[PDB]
Amino acid sequence: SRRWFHPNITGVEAENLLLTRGVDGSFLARPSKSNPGDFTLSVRRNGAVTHIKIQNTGDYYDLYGGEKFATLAELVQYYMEHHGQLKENGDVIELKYPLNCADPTSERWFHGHLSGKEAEKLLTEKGKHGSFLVRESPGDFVLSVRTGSKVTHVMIRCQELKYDVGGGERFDSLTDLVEHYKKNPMVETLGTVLQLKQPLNTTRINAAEIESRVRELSKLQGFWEEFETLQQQECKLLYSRKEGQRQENKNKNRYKNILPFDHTRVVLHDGDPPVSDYINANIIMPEKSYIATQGCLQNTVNDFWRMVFQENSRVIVMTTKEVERGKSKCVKYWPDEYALKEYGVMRVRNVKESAAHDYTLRELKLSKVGQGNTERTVWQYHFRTWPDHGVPSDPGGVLDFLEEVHHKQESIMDAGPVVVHCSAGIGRTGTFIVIDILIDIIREKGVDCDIDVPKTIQMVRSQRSGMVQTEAQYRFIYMAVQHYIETL
Ligand SMILES: COc1cccc(-c2nnc3n(Cc4ccc(C(=O)N5CCC[C@H]5C(=O)O)cc4Cl)c(=O)c4ccccc4n23)c1O
Repeated sequence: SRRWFHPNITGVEAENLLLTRGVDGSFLARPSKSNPGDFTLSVRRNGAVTHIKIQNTGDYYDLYGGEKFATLAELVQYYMEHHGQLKENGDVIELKYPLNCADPTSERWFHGHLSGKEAEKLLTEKGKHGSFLVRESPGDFVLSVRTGSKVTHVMIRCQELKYDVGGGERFDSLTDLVEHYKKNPMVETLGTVLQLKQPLNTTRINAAEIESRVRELSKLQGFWEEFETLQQQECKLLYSRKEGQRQENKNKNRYKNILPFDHTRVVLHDGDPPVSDYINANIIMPEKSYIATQGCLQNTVNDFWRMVFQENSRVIVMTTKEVERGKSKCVKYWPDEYALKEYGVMRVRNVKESAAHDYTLRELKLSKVGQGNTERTVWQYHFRTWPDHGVPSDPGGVLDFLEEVHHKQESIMDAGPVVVHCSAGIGRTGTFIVIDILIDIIREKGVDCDIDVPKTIQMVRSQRSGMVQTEAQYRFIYMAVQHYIETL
């Protein structure tokens, strides 16, 4: 589980939680209050609490004295499985016991302040057999289910810090109660089974009414509460990343612990006749395809081109500068303008470069060496103006770029997936892919369609780890879709 994350606690509350209710090896994670956008990993080690900083400017989670990761669940799973890796002075910190949160705020089914009539309305319009929710009653709670068709309300009593349905077991949290009756459903006298199948959808909005949702999420924030509910669903996305762990593939990853899922990785068949099949790249299939990948390493430039050629990709979206903050984000994998270069068995020519305000377009020609008939044009769209930290203050530039990328891809008959990359290939990459997926819904289906932003992100996140990194990018995605519909 992801119960070790406590969204609404202070460093003091965290210290007292570990020192009174935990042991040596106990830990929890929490958002930082001192600098929002950041996280803190509080660990109990020899009767004392250590608070460790986790940073995310949009590319990955960067734990002080540790490594860079795609999700907090990936970070926690790693350090709990691989010991001696986390260090203070250099003292080996061990994560042994997650100290669980009882706060139901980040749960999909928790609604807090809500009326039984409004809960009945939502379950009537947006609900199906098994749809349920938990809301505040006088210090008590209410479980409202849909069965068909009807709505049943079950009182949840709060007696001396424990929860019950009026008999049987007394739970230490609403989640323990909810989970219990999910596995062991309450049966009504006349045989009705109160099936807790799925939480009620609170995120799907009609495209045309996005402005109303943006306003509502901008009220004390709602964006933060919505994002942290999506974040909580990331414990379901811990798929294997075994291939990316192989000795032979270690130097093929830009970040040691940010790996591609095995079930979606782009497998390379070109094959020089040992382990010629790996690239830190994943296929992104909506519900037009993409490949989400990292910025090239000097040793992966060749694999990059074997992939572009294999997949029949005709468009590349680069969302980083080669160098940001004095650090190399992506090596130059393309030739200089008018030059011709050989990258292993692959040959590329930079025919022409066009510089627009927010980006450069490079017309590339790709072919396999010794076969002239294999030649195809690859359009490289390189976004140059993304801030080193955070998101652009206005989404127009990104929307204009994405519009051009869209129409180029659309004009090319039988073009393979769109290649999208930044540094790690999870934050800016995930942001551009998600904006593009949602704005494609409003392209085909028009302003009258239904859009569900965290449903889309979760779907993309099961395909590559940590796709869309921060709450800032998440807000940017809302702001981008809203600007598209406004200019429609
Ligand atoms: C259906 O579920 C799944 C089924 C099968 C595999 C996985 C799976 N895939 N990745 C991981 N990781 C990430 C990871 C692991 C190792 C290294 C690594 O470099 N190695 C290798 C040499 C030294 C060692 C080391 O660094 O100590 C780096 C990373 Cl990021 C974990 O932690 C992990 C921990 C508990 C269980 C599965 C894990 N799991 C899985 O999720």
